Amino acid sequence: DLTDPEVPSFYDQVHDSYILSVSTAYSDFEDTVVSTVAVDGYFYIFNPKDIATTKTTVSRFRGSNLVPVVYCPQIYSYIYSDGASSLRAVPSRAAFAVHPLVSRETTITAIGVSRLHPMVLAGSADGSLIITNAARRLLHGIKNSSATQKSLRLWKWDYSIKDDKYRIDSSYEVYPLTVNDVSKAKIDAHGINITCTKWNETSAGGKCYAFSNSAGLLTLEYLS
DNA sequence: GTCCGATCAACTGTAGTTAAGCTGGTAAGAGCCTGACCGAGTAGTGTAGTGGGTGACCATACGCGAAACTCAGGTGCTGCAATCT
Repeated sequence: DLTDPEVPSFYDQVHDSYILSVSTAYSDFEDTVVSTVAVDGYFYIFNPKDIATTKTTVSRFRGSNLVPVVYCPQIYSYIYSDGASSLRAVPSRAAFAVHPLVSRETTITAIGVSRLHPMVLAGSADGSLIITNAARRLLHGIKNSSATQKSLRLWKWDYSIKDDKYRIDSSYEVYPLTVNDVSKAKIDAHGINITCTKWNETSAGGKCYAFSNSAGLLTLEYLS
C-alpha cells in the first residue's frame, strides 16, 4: 500500500525461485488478475483476493534469464516470450488458448504494446525489430492461421568485428507464421541486442515508438 | 746409569776316547698304494606362500541412429447462404 508502506497487505510464496516479471490484466468486466513468470519457468495467473483458491498455470518454459511479459488491453490478452524464441498470446480467462504470434531465430528480449491499438512490437537479440497485429490472431478463426497472420521487420541492427560499425538496415522483410516451428538460439554481437521497446500511448503520439540496443543507440520513429 | 774387580769358564799350552765298514745272512726303521669309514662340503633341491599380471566378462558412458507418440497440418465434400442473373 503506497499510503501505508510499513507492512504489505499479504506475503505469500508463489514460485520456487526469482520472479522475473509480474503483469496486471485489468478489465471493466472481470477481476484484476495478475500473471507471474520466474526462473523455475512456470507462468501463473492468479487473483490477489485469494492466491491459494485461484492460482492457474498457462505453461512451463525452459528456465530463461530474461522473459518479457506485457498486457495488450485492447484484446484482454497477455503477450509473452516463451523464454526461447516465440511470441505467444494468452487470454486471461482461457489459459489453455495459447496462440503463437511470431517465430524468431534468436530470443525475444523486449516486447511493447499500447492502450490505444493492438500493435505489438518485439525485439530479438539478433538486433531485429518486428511489428505484428495481435488482434488479427485473437479475434478470428483458427483454420487458416498459418497463412492469414504475418509480421514485418521494421529495422535490423548489425555489427562487424573488424570494421566496428553499427549498421542499421532500413529494409523491410515479411515473415509468415511458422506454427510448428523449432526454438532457435543464434549467438550475436553483444551491443546489438534490443533492451527495451515501447509505443507512446497518447492520441497525438500514438504512432510514435522508441527502441534501444545495448550499446546505447536509442532510436525513435513516427509511423507516417 | 755406572763404577770396582771378583770370578765361571773363554780361549789358551798337550794326553788319551769315538766312528766307518769289512764276510755274512738277517730283522730292524722308514715306507708305499689300494682299499675301507666316517665327517664334512658342494650345492641344487622340496614343499609352501606372497605377490602380480593376463584374461574374460560386464555395464557404464556418450553419440548416432531408429522407431515411438503427441499435437496440429491438410484434404474434400456440401449445408447453407449470397452474388450475379
